[PDB]
Amino acid sequence: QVQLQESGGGLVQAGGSLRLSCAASESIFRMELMEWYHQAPGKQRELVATINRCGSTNYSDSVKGRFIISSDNAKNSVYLQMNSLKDEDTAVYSCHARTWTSYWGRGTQVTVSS
Amino acid sequence: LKPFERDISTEIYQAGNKPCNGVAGPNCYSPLQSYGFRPTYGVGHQPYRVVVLSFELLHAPATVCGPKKSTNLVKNKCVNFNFNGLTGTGVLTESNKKFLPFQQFGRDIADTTDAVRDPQTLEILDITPCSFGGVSVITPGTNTSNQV
Amino acid sequence: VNLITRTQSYTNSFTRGVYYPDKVFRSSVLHSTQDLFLPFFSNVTWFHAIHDNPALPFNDGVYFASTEKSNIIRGWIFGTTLDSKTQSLLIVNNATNVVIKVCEFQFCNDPFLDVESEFRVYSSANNCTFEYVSQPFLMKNLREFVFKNIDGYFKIYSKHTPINLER
Ligand SMILES: *[C@@H]1O[C@H](CO)[C@@H](O[C@@H]2O[C@H](CO)[C@@H](O)[C@H](O)[C@H]2NC(C)=O)[C@H](O)[C@H]1NC(C)=O
Ligand SMILES: *[C@@H]1O[C@H](CO)[C@@H](O)[C@H](O)[C@H]1NC(C)=O
Ligand SMILES: *[C@@H]1O[C@H](CO)[C@@H](O)[C@H](O)[C@H]1NC(C)=O
Ligand SMILES: *[C@@H]1O[C@H](CO)[C@@H](O)[C@H](O)[C@H]1NC(C)=O
Ligand SMILES: *[C@@H]1O[C@H](CO)[C@@H](O)[C@H](O)[C@H]1NC(C)=O
Repeated sequence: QVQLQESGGGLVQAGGSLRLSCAASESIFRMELMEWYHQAPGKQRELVATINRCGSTNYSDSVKGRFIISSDNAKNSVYLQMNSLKDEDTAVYSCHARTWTSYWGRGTQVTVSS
Repeated sequence: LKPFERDISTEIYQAGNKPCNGVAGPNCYSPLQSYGFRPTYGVGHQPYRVVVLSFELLHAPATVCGPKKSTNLVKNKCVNFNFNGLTGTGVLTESNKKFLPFQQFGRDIADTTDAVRDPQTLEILDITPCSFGGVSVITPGTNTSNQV
Repeated sequence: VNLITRTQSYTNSFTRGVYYPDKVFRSSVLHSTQDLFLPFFSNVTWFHAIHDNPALPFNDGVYFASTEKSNIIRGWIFGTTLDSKTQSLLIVNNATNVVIKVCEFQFCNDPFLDVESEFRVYSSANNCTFEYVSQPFLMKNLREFVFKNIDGYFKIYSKHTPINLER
């Protein structure tokens, strides 16, 4: 079975709110890092947010003040909060996790209409 | 049973699917059988009294052993030592090692004792083997001279 | 009397739970050992009790950890059925001594100390086969304990460490 499974995609008008969630079959403790990448049609991949094992969290320049990334130790998953979306936020998102090799996921095509 | 374990509980053993319900009926027995000892039995059936003595090796400070006198302690001399049954020969000197309270020995790469704790006074000593080496003989031919 | 409620949260153990395997001094060497250890990066079921089925399984061994300072915690109970039909432990600590008894206690649903009578721990014990008295184990701080049993031998390790303000 696939390890990382993502959910939370769809169509959402500008100024709304959304929740992206990617869950891992293995425990999220040993994964040592979890990041969210997104890419727009015809553009290159850029990092959105990253959270390490200790608890340090980092985001991108165009991400601060609107997005929050956090995980709970009840169901092994990582959540990202989509707030104050604009037109350029329309992209495809995928979460990545590396214990000793990198694991990737697919899906979650989110669109914003303006 | 696991090693060195006892059982005292008395109950009605069940050898069937139905519960015993506290009565020794069908498929219900008492797992405590009494020996029948008589003086006219054969040798293989007579009662035998058994006592087992179990020894614990040296990991902690020793407490039980025979009547051996304890002599004086000497240092900086190639001497024979017998520390709590550990016997050897060497030179005993003062120690800079920081033994923890629960530790009693000290080991090296070859897994031989090199730091000991004195049983009477809680002091640490370091053991080094006495001096030794090899000898070579340089001589001309015996047909020439007898000097070496 | 049932007056205790409990919740469970989950967290990790990081790099903790290493103990000296033997009482032999070693220095500047790397030693390979094989024994009962707590694996790195494992679940630790953080229990919270407020005022309940606290019959937690024992399995091979147990690593216990506590960070409180009020010393509201004291002692432990061990057994296989927690009834008078089988022998059980009564490791109990207070400010002056620790008593350890192996006997056929009739344990109640929830044991506690009135504070200082243990009448609510057991009803009556009859056939005791082991007694022991010593100095109590427990003495912003984290206290760690390791309990295990091998070949009829119960082994208890402990450690005290200072911990700053960390959740
Ligand atoms: C610790 O292990 C337990 C046992 O698997 C995990 O708790 C379960 O997690 C799954 C995740 O989908 C859910 O069924 C419940 O949250 C738990 N099951 C229960 C309570 O019966 C737990 O996820 C592990 N710890 C972490 C951080 O993942
Ligand atoms: C101890 O308890 C277990 C659990 O019920 C039981 O199966 C076992 O027979 C008992 N005795 C030994 C030696 O394990
Ligand atoms: C052992 O006895 C000797 C002689 O009485 C004494 O000098 C020494 O201090 C004693 N040591 C201990 C640990 O009792
Ligand atoms: C602690 O328990 C021991 C065991 O009997 C008892 O003697 C002692 O009085 C107890 N401590 C206090 C402060 O009562
Ligand atoms: C101990 O066990 C025996 C036999 O199992 C039983 O008859 C007795 O009542 C028990 N209690 C005492 C105090 O002897």
